[PDB]
Amino acid sequence: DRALPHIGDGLKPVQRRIVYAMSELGLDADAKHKKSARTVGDVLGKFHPHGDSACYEAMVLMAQPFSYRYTLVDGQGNWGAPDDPKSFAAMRYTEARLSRYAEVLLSEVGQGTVDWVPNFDGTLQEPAVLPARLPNILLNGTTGIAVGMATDVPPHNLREVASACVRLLDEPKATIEQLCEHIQGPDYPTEAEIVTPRAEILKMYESGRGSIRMRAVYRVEDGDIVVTALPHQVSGAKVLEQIAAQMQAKKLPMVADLRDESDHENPCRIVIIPRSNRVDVDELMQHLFATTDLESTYRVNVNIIGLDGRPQLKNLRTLLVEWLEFRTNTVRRRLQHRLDKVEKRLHLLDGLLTAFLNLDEVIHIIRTEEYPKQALIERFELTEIQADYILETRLRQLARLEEMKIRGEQDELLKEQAKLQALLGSEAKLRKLVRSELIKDAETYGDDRRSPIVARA
Amino acid sequence: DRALPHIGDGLKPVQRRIVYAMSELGLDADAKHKKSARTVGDVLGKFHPHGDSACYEAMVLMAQPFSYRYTLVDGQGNWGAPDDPKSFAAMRYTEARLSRYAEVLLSEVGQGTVDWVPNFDGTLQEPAVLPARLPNILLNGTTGIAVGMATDVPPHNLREVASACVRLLDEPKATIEQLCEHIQGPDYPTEAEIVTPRAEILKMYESGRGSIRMRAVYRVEDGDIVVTALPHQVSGAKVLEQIAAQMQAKKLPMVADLRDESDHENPCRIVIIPRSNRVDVDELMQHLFATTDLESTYRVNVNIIGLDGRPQLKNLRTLLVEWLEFRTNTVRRRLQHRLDKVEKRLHLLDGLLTAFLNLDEVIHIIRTEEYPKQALIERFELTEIQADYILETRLRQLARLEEMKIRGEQDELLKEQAKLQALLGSEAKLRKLVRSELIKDAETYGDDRRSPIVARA
Ligand SMILES: [Cl-]
Ligand SMILES: [Cl-]
Ligand code: NA
Ligand code: NA
Repeated sequence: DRALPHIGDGLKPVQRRIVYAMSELGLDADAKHKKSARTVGDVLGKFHPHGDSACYEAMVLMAQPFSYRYTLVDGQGNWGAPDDPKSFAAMRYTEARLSRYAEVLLSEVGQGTVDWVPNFDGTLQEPAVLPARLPNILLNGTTGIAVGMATDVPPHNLREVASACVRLLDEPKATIEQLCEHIQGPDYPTEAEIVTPRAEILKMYESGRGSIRMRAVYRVEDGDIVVTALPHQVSGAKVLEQIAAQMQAKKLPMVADLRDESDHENPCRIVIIPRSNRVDVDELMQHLFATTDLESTYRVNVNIIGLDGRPQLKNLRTLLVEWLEFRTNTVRRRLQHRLDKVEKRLHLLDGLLTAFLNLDEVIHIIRTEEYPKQALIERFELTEIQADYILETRLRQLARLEEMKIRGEQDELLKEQAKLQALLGSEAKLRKLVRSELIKDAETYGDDRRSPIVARA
Repeated sequence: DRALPHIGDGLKPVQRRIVYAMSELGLDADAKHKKSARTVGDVLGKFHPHGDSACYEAMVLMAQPFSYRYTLVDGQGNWGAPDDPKSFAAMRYTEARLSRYAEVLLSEVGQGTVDWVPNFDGTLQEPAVLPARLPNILLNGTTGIAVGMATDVPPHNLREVASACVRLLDEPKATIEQLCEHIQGPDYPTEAEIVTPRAEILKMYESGRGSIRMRAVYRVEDGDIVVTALPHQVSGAKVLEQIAAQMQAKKLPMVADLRDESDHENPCRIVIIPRSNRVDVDELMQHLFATTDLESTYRVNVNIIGLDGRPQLKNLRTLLVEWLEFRTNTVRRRLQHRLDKVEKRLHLLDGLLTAFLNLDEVIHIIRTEEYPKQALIERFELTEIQADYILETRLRQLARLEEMKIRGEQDELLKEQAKLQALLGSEAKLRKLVRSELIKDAETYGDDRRSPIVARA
């Protein structure tokens, strides 16, 4: 009974339901925050009918910027703090709406891009996989208490991953090293350094399995060592217990005192005070990195669910080539979906035009005929769909009808129709559209690398 | 932090929210059952944002016919059994819709009868008190684990209570004894007998405080004593433990064996097997009634919340006179509400008629005027409301307009308007309407007395 993330949008059922539930409640990034309970209530009633705690815990995690590399929920109130991600207030107090980044997963939902599946009682439908515009699987990875999970995917930089996709679109046979010219490695939500060598980072992407080793970043100010950023999910308080324990065992005669000076706005500020300005700082820290959580490791095992529905230990190339296949399939359905709405709209205008051109008579037929609909159909050779649309027309909407506005919209649609057939008519034109959107989206939603990679940056 | 029932509809906030939530989800008695979770989810998200357990427990209680004298929820699945009302399945399995009786509390909700109050976060509104058509306060009383509660009101027969209301409407000064010519006493959901004397039942209604003593009903078949109905909320299994314990203490040499033969359809069937057909049955049972739960007592303390918002220990007369005041106020607003919709409708027809009588010109003005709305207003002396309604008219709706249908509906409404002004114009005409509805409603939703009162029936 373990959940594995889907390559498509990088989500597990728990997560997918919370976000879908929220976009259905209209809680997008432009909406006003609504009490968390409202969202939990919907998820509980419509999608996962077990409990308020299971759901809300996964939801709080999405709103924590130190848990998710790209948050999916924008939260107001107490949504926990860095050293204890469990100190979140009850759901009756916190308020939530979706993230701006959430748009990456949801903007294309109503455009025939999703495979709908019945919910738990068959009364509503839910998305099987969200139409992600960027590979959230690598961007956010597997977030939360990682010791329980078998599958581990670290987070990545959105812009680096997007550039690697561009590369595959241009050079379909680009090897993994070539993809690593753009993707430096993982990118965690912390200024801490990844010290794994480039050669090992490369093998991890070739294999799908490996290890990442991060290291806290420090500076010196007034002779005191100040750690400004810790490895991912490392408790600053736990680090102090560890150093303090060594002080008790007479292993740190060079350490005088420790102080946790992190405040509201400054999340990490652990001060290690040396016995004197004659203490070798770099020698001390090397020891602390080897003996405390100031240097911690992370597992990698990209065993995820693919488009064929079965799991696979996927290396970076295998994963991105497959994600691009998912993305192009998605964009193809988005265009097909639109083309259908354009063609239904052209059919209505073709009917509406005829009605406008014979409007005097149309209004006469409507006011003086036992069967008005069936009379217009026989007279002006209209389909039933055209006839209904004419009869649904209100008198205020009848006032605004102008022959040129009808032919003007009819022109726009005929050319938008030509554009869509050209895009669906060749793989080459899709590819450029996908490439074009990967680049805009990267500009819109992307950010600078946070965790530096010592082996490169 | 204790909840007291409101005289108006006899509900506490917990209860009121669950039913309102359910009628808002469209789960009335004509709708299809929907998974209990859906309802719990709404209550949790919109009205009481604490938990799935608190809400669902109160909800299960409403669906149990052996807990509520008049159930408010019709449930499918395992909604617990008589000897253990806690053996209900999880909310992801059970299904629920409202009761037929629920109509008594909800049919008048959308008719300006309720005082709306903001919900917990000020985003929606909830009813302060439901517009009950019958005094649910006495009909259902205070249901659930009564040891925790300070306020206790036993259930009553709907038809008996309705007749007492009629009596107060006819004889406003009718004394409590006179009200007791109709209300025999409490009426629990069990065939068991109430053995409290009539004189004490009378003092309890005069006081608002007292005690009810019920007794299990039995018959003899093939020499074995068969208890067919137990006092309210008495566990058949607990009774057997009690008798068995006496057998261990050598107090029942006349008792040979005990058997719980209750099945799916037969809720109570406890067989006490005497040592021989020579055992005095009535002498044995008298002893068991005095020494076991086969005869149990119930407290009464009608300390409820009145229309003035403050609590009061209310005797039967005080309570019913006040409930009738609530009922007439409710019906008065229901009529006022309707009268307003009739008058708005007459205003639209007055405008629609003029438009039909000058339709050739109206359609011309609509097709050839820079400002159509503002032109009709100046031409035919129409209010803005009338003008909008004309312009909203669809072409299919324009085909069905016939001068006689407009004047025909205009006649009906002018006479319905006259009826409503006559009812609101005197207390005497309201009273008869209230009386008339109390009687129909009693016929529709009422049933025979279940718990016989030995002192009378
Ligand atoms: Cl796992
Ligand atoms: Cl109480
Ligand atoms: Na792990
Ligand atoms: Na009590």
